[PDB]
Amino acid sequence: SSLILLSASDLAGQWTLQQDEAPAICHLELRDSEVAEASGYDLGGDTACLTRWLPSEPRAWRPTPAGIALLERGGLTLMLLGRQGEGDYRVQKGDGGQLVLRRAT
Amino acid sequence: GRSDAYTQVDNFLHAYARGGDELVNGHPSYTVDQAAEQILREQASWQKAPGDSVLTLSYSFLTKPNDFFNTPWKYVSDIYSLGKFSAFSAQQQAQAKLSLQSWSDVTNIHFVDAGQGDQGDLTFGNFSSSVGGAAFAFLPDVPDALKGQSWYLINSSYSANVNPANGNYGRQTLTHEIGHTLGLSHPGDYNAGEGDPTYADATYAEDTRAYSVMSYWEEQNTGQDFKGAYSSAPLLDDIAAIQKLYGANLTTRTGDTVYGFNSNTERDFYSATSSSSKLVFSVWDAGGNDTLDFSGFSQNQKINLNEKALSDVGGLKGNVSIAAGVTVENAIGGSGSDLLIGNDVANVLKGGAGNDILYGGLGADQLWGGAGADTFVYGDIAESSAAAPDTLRDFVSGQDKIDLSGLDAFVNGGLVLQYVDAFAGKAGQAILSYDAASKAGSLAIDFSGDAHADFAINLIGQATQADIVV
Ligand SMILES: [Ca+2]
Ligand SMILES: [Ca+2]
Ligand SMILES: [Ca+2]
Ligand SMILES: [Ca+2]
Ligand SMILES: [Ca+2]
Ligand SMILES: [Ca+2]
Ligand SMILES: [Ca+2]
Ligand SMILES: [Ca+2]
Ligand SMILES: [Zn+2]
Repeated sequence: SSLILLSASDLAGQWTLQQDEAPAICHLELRDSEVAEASGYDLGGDTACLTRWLPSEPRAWRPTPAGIALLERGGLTLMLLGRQGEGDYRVQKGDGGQLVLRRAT
Repeated sequence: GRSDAYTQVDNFLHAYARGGDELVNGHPSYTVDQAAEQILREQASWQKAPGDSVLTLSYSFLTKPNDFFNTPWKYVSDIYSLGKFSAFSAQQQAQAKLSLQSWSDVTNIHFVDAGQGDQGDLTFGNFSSSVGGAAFAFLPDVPDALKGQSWYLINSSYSANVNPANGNYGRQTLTHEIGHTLGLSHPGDYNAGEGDPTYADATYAEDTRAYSVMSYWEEQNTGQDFKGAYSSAPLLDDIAAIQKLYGANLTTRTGDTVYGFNSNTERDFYSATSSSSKLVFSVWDAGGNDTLDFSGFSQNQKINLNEKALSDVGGLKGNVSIAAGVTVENAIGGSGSDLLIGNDVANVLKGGAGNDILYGGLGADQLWGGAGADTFVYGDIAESSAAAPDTLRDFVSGQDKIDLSGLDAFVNGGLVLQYVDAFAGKAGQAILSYDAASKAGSLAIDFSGDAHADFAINLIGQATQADIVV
């Protein structure tokens, strides 16, 4: 058996990435428009906000069989958020925290 | 002290470590063999027919629903309907054959084309009503009514299986499900759509698709990155697992094989066709003088020729590997600044353009730096003994460097070299020779101090004292 690899259109929309239940949060926009250089799709919204957790600002993303990957211009993964459940992706922080990606509203 | 060049070599030789006693990503770390045993835990397998020296399995593409599809509930409790049935398209059939072939290439199995219908030991078909995932298959320990079957989801909401192709998810899905029909399980206990399994549910750290196409987890979980591509053929642990069941195929690619650019493998997944090719493969080769040709990429690459080692090729991370028991002899870098690490046998390493770092390792290696300022690294005198010295085939004084900085004698023993015309029983004495006529030269060193050279490097091109780093 194999996992369903969701399409960019299946996940496109407004999402928020925040640290646990803490105030630290960033508003993101996952688009389904292709970005050739990164072998992915456009990541819009407040991506600059992400530099609070990443070494550089990602402007692309792509679905993975069990998650969502935020990418640097060349296509390498800067952050992989694993699917915990429908519309719930997470990654453990370097220290001990957790970043949670959920749809907006 | 150790140069940056030496450190780069040492660091990559220890990259992607696995099998240690400490936990990795909250999981125990397994060796290739441990992973193989784990993947075979259900102990399911096909029995070779009486009179056959090699397991022979036929395959066919269903033309209509079989008994299982018509009444699933009679064979699998959970399933009541699989929706609309559809036969494999021409593209699906062609790709399925390539996946089947990738399995028979590494182990002793002879697949036989049984055409269109339900006569094959293994059968393929499409369904439209998901049962939790993109596809499914049965291990060979199930009743004959289900044995050898693999099913693939196709509907208006999921099209990944419609056009399988080299490097995409549809192609890996074929290889994966076929793996099940042959006897392989997921490396851990989980099933698509059943609960909400995650990498945390894995039994061992290396349960990622950087090591097994049977894995559900991303290669990034273990530090690799294929930029969205998926291995179309069996990976390191898959090869080890399947070979435990039907043995190693010692008839495969016994010629002088080239992988990557200018490949003669006639396998899409082992071949690169442009500077943008995303390569993802694990080399299974049973003999010959072989080469990993990555000359067509411009990115800085890190190539490791040791068995079971992973390499960073064409801009990806840990995307190329060599199966356990395989000996690959040569490597060709690209126009970027590359790190080329040889293995225990005599290797031909060519850096190409860029400032490359070459490390021959044991054996008498033929090293070509190519254009640019190249560095030839030595970490142990045994790597270029007087009895079997390496040969630097295109050395350019003032540009290239012979790096001995990591040698124990220097970093720990504090030995100081004394250039002379002949040894006189003093450790550290070295002889730099060069014949303008033949353009041949050599560096000979007596580390022990017994007046006999115990380290030597042959040269095609002159080297001076300034070209040697200690
Ligand atoms: Ca060969
Ligand atoms: Ca070989
Ligand atoms: Ca060698
Ligand atoms: Ca190069
Ligand atoms: Ca050079
Ligand atoms: Ca070079
Ligand atoms: Ca050597
Ligand atoms: Ca000696
Ligand atoms: Zn499976």
